[PDB]
Amino acid sequence: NRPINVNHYANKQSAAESMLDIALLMANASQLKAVVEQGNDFAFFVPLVVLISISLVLQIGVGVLLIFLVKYDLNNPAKHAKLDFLNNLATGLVFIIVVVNIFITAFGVQ
Amino acid sequence: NRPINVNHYANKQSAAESMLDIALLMANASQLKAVVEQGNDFAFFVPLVVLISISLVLQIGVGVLLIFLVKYDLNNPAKHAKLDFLNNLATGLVFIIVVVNIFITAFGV
Amino acid sequence: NRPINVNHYANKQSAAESMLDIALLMANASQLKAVVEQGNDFAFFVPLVVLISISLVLQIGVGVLLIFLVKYDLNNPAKHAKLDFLNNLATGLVFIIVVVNIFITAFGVQ
Amino acid sequence: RPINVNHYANKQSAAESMLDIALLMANASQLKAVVEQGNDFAFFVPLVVLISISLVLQIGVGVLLIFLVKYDLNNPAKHAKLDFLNNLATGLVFIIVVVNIFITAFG
Amino acid sequence: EVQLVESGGGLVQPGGSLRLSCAASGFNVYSSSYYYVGWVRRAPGKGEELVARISPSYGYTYYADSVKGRFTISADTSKNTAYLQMNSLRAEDTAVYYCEVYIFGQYFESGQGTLVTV
Amino acid sequence: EVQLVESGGGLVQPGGSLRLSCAASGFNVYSSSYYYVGWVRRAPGKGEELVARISPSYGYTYYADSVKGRFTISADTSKNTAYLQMNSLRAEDTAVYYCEVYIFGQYFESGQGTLVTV
Repeated sequence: NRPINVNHYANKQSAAESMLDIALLMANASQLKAVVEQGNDFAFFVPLVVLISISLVLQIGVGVLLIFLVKYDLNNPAKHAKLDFLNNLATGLVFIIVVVNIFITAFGVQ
Repeated sequence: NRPINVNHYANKQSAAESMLDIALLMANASQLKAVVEQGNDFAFFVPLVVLISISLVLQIGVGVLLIFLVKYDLNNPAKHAKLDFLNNLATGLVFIIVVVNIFITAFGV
Repeated sequence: NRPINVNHYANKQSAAESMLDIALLMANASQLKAVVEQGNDFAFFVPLVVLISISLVLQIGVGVLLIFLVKYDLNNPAKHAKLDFLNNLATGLVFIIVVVNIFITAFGVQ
Repeated sequence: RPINVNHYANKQSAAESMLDIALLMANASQLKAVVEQGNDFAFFVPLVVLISISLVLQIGVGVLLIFLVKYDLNNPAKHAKLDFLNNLATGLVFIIVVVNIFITAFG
Repeated sequence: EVQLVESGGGLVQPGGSLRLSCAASGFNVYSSSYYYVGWVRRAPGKGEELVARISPSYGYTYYADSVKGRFTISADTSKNTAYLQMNSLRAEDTAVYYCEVYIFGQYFESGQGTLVTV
Repeated sequence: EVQLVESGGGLVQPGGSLRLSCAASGFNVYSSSYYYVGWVRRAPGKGEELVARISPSYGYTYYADSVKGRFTISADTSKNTAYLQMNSLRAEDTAVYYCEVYIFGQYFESGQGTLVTV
């Protein structure tokens, strides 16, 4: 049967990943605001603010990587080394993001 | 020396989508707890609970789609018919999840 | 160097439309919440809530259209009829969204 | 029967400019509201800085979209410029989204 | 099927002039399509260089800085044929010139170019 | 059975030129297929080196820095054939060259390859 253009599939996935990254960045920005408004009186202010700030920096970085992953063409064999490195890095940063959000939850739900 | 295996590429992407989905699932469930602890004392309790619940149900559905997008091999030329359909559907549901998280963020402040 | 790939170009522009539409959805949803929280006592409550609701419905609709635009390959003459129809519709709805946001601004400035 | 792809990309850039204009209107209305609160608001300084950056980025993207309409996507000599300008607009539009996310969170 | 049929090679002296031409067949073309024809030259000890490119439906043209204002690309859409007029040739212009076509975002190039210059 | 038919090896003087060709058959191919053809070389006392790779529909190409600008790979899509043009062949280019085909995660390699002696 006639195949998918796998670059278009991979771009559409990278786009959905950028959309979920935006929705998470917007949740963690709301969390940051809700923590900073309580300030130094909160029991976990320092670690929670640090965790949320790390998570936002990582999310903005992953969004930039996803811009570059949509820029390059997965059909272009000269770009394979970049698209592969950038996608490995984006997946590793999304892993660190999910771990940090696990800790943001473990504090916030108290 | 060999090119990108686009099945491993699509799997890594679908896994990253699943991990961002899980992180948002936790963020939304933490908001849901914080809202349910305030309850009917808050003027937007009902709509904010509805929005968060819709987000959770949608993004659990997306996570199940991403599990199938990991199961089907993007190298197999016949499974493309299912893979394209489900990736379109996942993109649509992710967009609706964004829209609902926009409303959650607007109503939570 | 090689020519622009017009499917990549149209994808990137439809993505930038989706992003600006999302940023406007944030701005309109924030304005909607700020109006509904002031309630019926505001002098323009009814028309302003109506205008912002129309803007949101139209704008979610445009976002769905932009997600359908990216579905079709602008390299393929078999799909140019649908691509051009959907992009006409998206641009028309975006024009109506601008006119509504002009009236939203005109009432919000009061 | 194929489309004139320049009319297509021009009309896309028109819609993108129109959404950027509506967003610039909403951001200017919000900055007007913020400046009427003044220093009695807690997040006044960072919210004012966020909206200022958002407006500057939006004016930037609008000028890019002016050039993305003026240059013709069929003209092969402009492909280098239209490619650069379109990637740059994708960047600035991402920064605009991120800034408006924070403007929302501090709203 | 797509074929490029290329002609006009030569071996002229500096200051001479030549005319490459490149017919294409196997695809429909219209008063509006994202169609390009162009000429790329390759030479021992130098990189690939795009000499000229045109969109036949529109007549917009691109040229290299070493080529702009002395060569001239043109197209006859009635016979789907591109031409490169080369004038005031130089020893540095001694290269193998290949016809290129882009359509539908996919690429075709001439099977064997021609050497043009002595 | 998927088969790669390889030709064009030979003996040449340094600085000379050669053109390898690789016709692939036994599998369906489409545009937008995730398909590559390439060339890999092996020599005594050295590692296996990827020389060139092309996406034969889209025309994107990759080269090793050892041959980049000297070599050129091209595709002949309706004949499902690829060509590798070698120019300015160095003594260090003396190797056995194998055609590579890659289809959707399946790797195919030449039944014998062909020898280039500089």
